[PDB]
Amino acid sequence: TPSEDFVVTDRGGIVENSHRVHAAVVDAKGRLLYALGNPTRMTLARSAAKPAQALAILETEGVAGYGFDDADIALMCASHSSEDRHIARTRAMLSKIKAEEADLRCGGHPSLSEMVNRSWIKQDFIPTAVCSNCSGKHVGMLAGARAIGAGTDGYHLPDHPMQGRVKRTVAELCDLDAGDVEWGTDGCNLPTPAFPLDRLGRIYAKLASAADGSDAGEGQSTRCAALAHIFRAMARHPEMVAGEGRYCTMLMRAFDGALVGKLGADASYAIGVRASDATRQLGTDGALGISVKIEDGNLEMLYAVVTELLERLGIGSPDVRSQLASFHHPQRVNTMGVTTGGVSFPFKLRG
Amino acid sequence: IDPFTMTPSEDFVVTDRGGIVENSHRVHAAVVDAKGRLLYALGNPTRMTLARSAAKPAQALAILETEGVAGYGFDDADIALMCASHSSEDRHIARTRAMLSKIKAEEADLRCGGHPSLSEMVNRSWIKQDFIPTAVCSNCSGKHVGMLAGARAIGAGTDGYHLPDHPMQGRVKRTVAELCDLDAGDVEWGTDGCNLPTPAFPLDRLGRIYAKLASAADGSDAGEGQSTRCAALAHIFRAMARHPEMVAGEGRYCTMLMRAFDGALVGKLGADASYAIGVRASDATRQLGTDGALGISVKIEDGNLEMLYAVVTELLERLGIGSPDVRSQLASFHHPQRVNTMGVTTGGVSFPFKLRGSVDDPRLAAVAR
Ligand SMILES: NC(=O)C[C@H](N)C(=O)O
Ligand SMILES: NC(=O)C[C@H](N)C(=O)O
Repeated sequence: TPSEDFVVTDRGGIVENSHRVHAAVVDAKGRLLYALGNPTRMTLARSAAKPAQALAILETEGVAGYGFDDADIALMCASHSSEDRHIARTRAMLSKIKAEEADLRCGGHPSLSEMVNRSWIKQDFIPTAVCSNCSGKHVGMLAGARAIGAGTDGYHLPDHPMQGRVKRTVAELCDLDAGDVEWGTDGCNLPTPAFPLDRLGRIYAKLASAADGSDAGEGQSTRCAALAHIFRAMARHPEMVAGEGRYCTMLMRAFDGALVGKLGADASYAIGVRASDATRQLGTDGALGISVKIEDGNLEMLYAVVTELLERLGIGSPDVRSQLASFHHPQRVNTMGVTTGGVSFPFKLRG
Repeated sequence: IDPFTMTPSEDFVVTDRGGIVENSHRVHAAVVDAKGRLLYALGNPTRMTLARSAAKPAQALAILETEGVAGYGFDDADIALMCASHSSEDRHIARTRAMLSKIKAEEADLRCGGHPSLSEMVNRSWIKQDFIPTAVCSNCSGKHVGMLAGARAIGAGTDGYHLPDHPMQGRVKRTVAELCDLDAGDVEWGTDGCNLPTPAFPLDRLGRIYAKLASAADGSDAGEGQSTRCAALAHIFRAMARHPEMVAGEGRYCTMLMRAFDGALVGKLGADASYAIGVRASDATRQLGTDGALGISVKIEDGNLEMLYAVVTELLERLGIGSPDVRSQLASFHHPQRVNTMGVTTGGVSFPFKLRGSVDDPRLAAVAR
């Protein structure tokens, strides 16, 4: 039943590569509104799960006492580029909980920004724990472990109360039983979840619906309040969520609060869209969630597809979306500056 | 699922994290004999495919068959560079300059452009020095010098040697079609990263080209009288196998593969994850059911290079080509490391594809896809 939905690159009209696309567009309750490919594909959310992990952090008893601010929370939600400012905020968050880099249980890695990495290579810099793109999430989990008086040495271990909280919080936001979320080990060495792709879109529709309810002044549950805070923090500090030149940062800056978006490693993407004229035209009375997976893991194709999807869905104005033109139709020019090909989207959204 | 209803559309290489599927990649492959007969396949063995740099031995043949080129005294290592996607190591740049000197041309005459090195270790050196690579650094620089050489030798004029209407490119186009045994209209052309025309043709015909390279080396080694074309194909095989480090560079798959096999085959990468291998006749080829040389071609549909090298190494194991000792020099490519930032292995690579050729119910259709 799932369609054969591809993004296709060409050289002079000749097919070069093709990439299978899965996508789910869901309403605030998770009802499926549109799809590409298999919208329930079992999928490792990777960093796209970080807002749910941030919720588990913020709901931990005592964490409020550390005084994390909106930018700090954004870093919790981040796959950052390890820019100097991300490292500086990581250290500033460590000081708030009276911890040090040696307490982190994540490891360093080449930067997610090629430009940052080239700067590191030029200076013989070896990245350390504090440079991890997940460093904000790890400081938050350290904070939560310290807050309830758990040991900090193994805050990252599955049998630690902090991961118990994380596991529970992910299943709850997905509206799934414990047994329907699978877990492996992330690149930062935390447990990391897999669940049907549509449930990733459900998380982000719940983020945006919470922001909507907070804007509207309602008897919001504390959990919705915290989801609303996470949404506001990501959209207020999108540079913390990724970095200069990064899709997530340029996307959220372009939309100036109308949505949040977040990358997952190996080419997953999630967007939470606040209710707008666009969502209403799409047939829902509330917020909307979008989740996308490129089957083979290609990031360049992910960003192209996501921006094409936003265009198909009518989300944003043409002028707003044109800020992402370089991601939507990636450059295909050779060493002599000649255009050799392009990218095409032969898929069709099914309602 | 069902082992008795498996299909080419299910030929995948798959990565996992703790057994949970991360990515999956469709595989296409063709294994052919020296006449192009299809012996084994994965996916769609006739997929229209841009050969990219895997066409370079065909381009090198067109260069070497250009009347007058023999006078320049290009040697075996020069020819291997014409066949190369090199790493832009200093020796590759130096040999490019040496070849330019042999034809009395200049770097300014190259019509290819620089790019980040194909080797991460070379590229790191460049980054430290803020070096901007130039034409002479192109991974295709040996091919371009050969094309310049051919243009000069025939009196054609060098300024547009890379353009489709230039005789050197007419010669390339004719030569590719001839080696593929295709009519001109069954080969399509686009423009490569190095700014030359680049061919696309059915994937099996890429294996056919390399089958012919290996077949020519067999005839040469055995002392058979050969056509000028077969003699030239045998020289190209010889050059690549004797100077595999010119064809790629240190740490590169093609180099390690050809060193490991020590003359038994040649192999060559094409950009966006194609691979071609020409295998001299051997006990292994005979057990696979042919009395001559063999060619192999592989394309990963989505273009992932790491998956290409794993698949190609798995395919050699499945074909019984090599020894476990020979192929174990390629172990790092065969099963790519999946180690996280804290030294913990998180997953791995698996090969749920099924070679077809020689078993199933006649009622199982093998729809190439
Ligand atoms: N951006 C990412 O998905 C990072 C991922 N959570 C990792 O640690 O590997
Ligand atoms: N390896 C490759 O295919 C290189 C390709 N011929 C290019 O133009 O760069």
